[PDB]
Parts: sequence; C-alpha cells; structure tokens
Amino acid sequence: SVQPNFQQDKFLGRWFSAGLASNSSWLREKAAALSMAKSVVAPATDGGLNLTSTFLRKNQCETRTMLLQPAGSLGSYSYRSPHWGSTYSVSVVETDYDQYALLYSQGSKGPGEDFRMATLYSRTQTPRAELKEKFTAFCKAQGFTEDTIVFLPQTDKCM
Repeated sequence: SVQPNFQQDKFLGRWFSAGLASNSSWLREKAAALSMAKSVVAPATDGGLNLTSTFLRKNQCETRTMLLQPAGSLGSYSYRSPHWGSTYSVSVVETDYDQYALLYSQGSKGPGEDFRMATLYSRTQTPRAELKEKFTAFCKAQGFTEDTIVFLPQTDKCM
C-alpha cells in the first residue's frame, strides 16, 4: 500500500520522527531510550532516498543514514541490511507532504521477514494532538496493539 500519485520531490527535506509502533520488543525498548533530534530525506543516486536520522543516545549526538532503494510503485522502497541479513519493504502509506507522513515497513527477505513497523514523521518536532490520534489509529489498523505504540522522546540537542 502506497500514497497515490506519490511525488517524491515533495517528500524531501527535514522531518521529525515523532512516533513508532513495532512488533519487535527489542526495537521498542531501544527506541524509547533514544531522544530524536531531526531527520533529513534527500534524493539518492539510485533514484530512491537517503534517510538521515539524528538522535541523542546516552547523551551523545549520533547520526545514521539509510539507503531506501526504489521498489516498484512510486513511494515504495527497499532497505537492505547485511547486519540483519534481511531486506525490508518501506512504504510511504499516507502523506500530505507539508505536515505529516505515515510510513509502514516490513521484512521481505531473510530472518527479519516477520518484522513490522509503523512510523510517524512530522514537519514540526511537536505535532498536533490530532496527528498523534491519526497515527494511533493507523497503527491499530495495521495490527499494532496500544502498548506497542511509542511516542518517541525528543531533544533540542544535536540540531
């Protein structure tokens, strides 16, 4: 499932990782200890996206980039991780480009095949309560129970 008529150029730029739901208890545990700073979406050489995430981990600013390679429908991508020995489908399911994006990721190959994650991205680091409600509803409709939905800690550091 992808955002209809997806316009990759409008999806570019600065976003904030406001929320997460996943069926990985491990990932939820780790993510709740990270304080999110800012994320940047930039066009990649292969026609996909480079996603750069900046966050505070144990009082240290860290930034990590991920390559999202194009995968069929516009707005759908694949992420290859030799560390997880797996490939993941990453899709922009719903976005208005200028305020929010709801992403859904799932394993497509390898041991990580059963992995599932929904992500809320916002153009402000402090999104409206109605957007948080939208994300909660989206997560539940994707099969995530309430207690697997995480609104992530945020930081002013690392900007």
